[PDB]
Amino acid sequence: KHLYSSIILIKNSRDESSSPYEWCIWQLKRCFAHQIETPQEVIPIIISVSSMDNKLSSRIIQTFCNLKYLKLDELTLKKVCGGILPLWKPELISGTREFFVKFMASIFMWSTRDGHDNNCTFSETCFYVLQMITNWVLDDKLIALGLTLLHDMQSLLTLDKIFNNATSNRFSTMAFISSLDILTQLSKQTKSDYAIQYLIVGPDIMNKVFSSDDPLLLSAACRYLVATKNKLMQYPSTNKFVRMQNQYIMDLTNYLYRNKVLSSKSLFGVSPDFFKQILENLYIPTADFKNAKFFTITGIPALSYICIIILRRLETAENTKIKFTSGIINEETFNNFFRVHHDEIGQHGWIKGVNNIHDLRVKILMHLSNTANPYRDIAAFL
Amino acid sequence: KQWERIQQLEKEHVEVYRELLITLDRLYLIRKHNHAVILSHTQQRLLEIRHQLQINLEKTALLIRLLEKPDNTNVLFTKLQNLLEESNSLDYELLQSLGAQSSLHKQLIESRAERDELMSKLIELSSKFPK
Amino acid sequence: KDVLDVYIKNLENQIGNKRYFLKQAQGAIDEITKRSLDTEGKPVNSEVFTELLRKPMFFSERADPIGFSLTSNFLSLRAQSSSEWLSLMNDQSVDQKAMLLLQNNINSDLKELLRKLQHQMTIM
Repeated sequence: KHLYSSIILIKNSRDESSSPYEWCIWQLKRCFAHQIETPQEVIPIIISVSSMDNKLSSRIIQTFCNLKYLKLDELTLKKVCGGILPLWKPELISGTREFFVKFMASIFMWSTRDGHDNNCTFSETCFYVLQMITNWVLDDKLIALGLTLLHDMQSLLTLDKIFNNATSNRFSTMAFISSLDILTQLSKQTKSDYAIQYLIVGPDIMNKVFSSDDPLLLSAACRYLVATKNKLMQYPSTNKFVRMQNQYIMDLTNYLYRNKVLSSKSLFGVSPDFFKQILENLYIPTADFKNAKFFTITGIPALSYICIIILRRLETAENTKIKFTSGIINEETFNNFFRVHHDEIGQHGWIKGVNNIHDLRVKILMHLSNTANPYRDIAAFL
Repeated sequence: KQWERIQQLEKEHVEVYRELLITLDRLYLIRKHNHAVILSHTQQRLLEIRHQLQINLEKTALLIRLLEKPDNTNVLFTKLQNLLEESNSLDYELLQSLGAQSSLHKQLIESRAERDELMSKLIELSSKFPK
Repeated sequence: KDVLDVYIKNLENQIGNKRYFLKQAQGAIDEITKRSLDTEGKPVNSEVFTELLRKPMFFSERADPIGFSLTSNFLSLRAQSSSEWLSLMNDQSVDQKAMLLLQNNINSDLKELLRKLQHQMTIM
């Protein structure tokens, strides 16, 4: 009952106009034009009959793409590209890089211009091609295609009608963390057979992402360096290509723990006199104002919200004592309140953080790390 | 009731800020040279990360002068406390969903590496089949 | 119920001021364009453009509804988009777990099929 869509295939041979191969592609040319019934119970038959039938799955891609059918429905080619695209192989090895780039540029010029609302039209197709790239890189003989399509895939994701703080919609950022952990799963794996050029994103399309506002892709960019620190130690780092991630580690450490961020050198490359001429026009004019302000934004260690929501839960589940009296910690609010305001009264009702701030970050930095729930974000010192 | 006015006037305000902070910086390069305004994607990024970083630095001029003193400002404290308590889906209900989808994909390609070689070997026991 | 009624006008004044700054600056965009219509202008060379990444522009002026502005247009859209992206990812995971059964029962039937056909091959 569910095999005679396979023995009818095996009966004569493959790779010719048999019964099912004509049928499914005629159903695809029928489903885009809205005259047939809605395809929610037709496309499961399609995704069943077109799983790994390579002589057929190399034929829907060259037909139902590149905007010639995309403007008709688009609510179902996304589902087709969720189906066939995670299961594909190339055999025209030279005629693919000149096809997916054109295809997704033609996605992008229609994705973010008309409608003016990214209602799940671009980035899921990027996530599906990015899922395909796992299937490509897992085999051999064509990873040189994969780690050449991946870099301009990331250089097409980081155009700034998608990624930044006016409107975000998140569909850039987790597609990007998939796009980076596929590379780090390539990184941790054994049997090195590639040059270093394939696996470092470079300061034009990673220095913009690392300065974002969501915590978890900053954790993914941390996970990159904490795993690509392996296998780049073997290459001689005497100024060939490893200078780029020396720059990236020596401003991430200068950003999140080593608070020397003001009078240092060009940290992202912005020549930090920009900071001396942007800090000096903002308010709350108290004394500790240079080192307090520019340390974090929306979620990691000092100036955040995730710090105090982990610290207040941390001390309400160890010693139920005097609760915290304000919002976000700093260098000055914690000092000038909980040293000269609860010196004797409320002295030993704390988490044995006997010093000031320099040990207050550590008694949550050894809480994000060991308990494996929230993130794994440990590129502070190392 | 009286928050959708805030949201729509808000989005218009952010868009006007975003456009002005680009055009008012291209005007400098107009006035400095004579005509001389093209720049490619090598140095477009260096002009763009700065306008990322400046608006991100203006972001932290609230979490030091508005959310230290725990007031009860109706428009400006309780909405910020109800709404910046959100983005609580960042952990397991969204991060390891991205793990589980790959953990499903790995089994789905493993269940095709069998079937492809299976049919490519099952061909050779059907043409060998005499008449 | 009245603090927000003042916050409305504090928003209106500064959004009008930013509109007027944008109109004046955009009217002064094409000032030195009419002197010699070239409209390509390649040299933006590094000796003078590196100066531009050292001085900002358009500071705030303490009335500041640009402060609260950036959060209620970011942390509403982030939460809303997450609560849609979970729905789409769970839909795809449900449909692929539906497909694993329907094409893992096939890999048994074909193995036991080619076993019996190899038996008929051996008996000829």
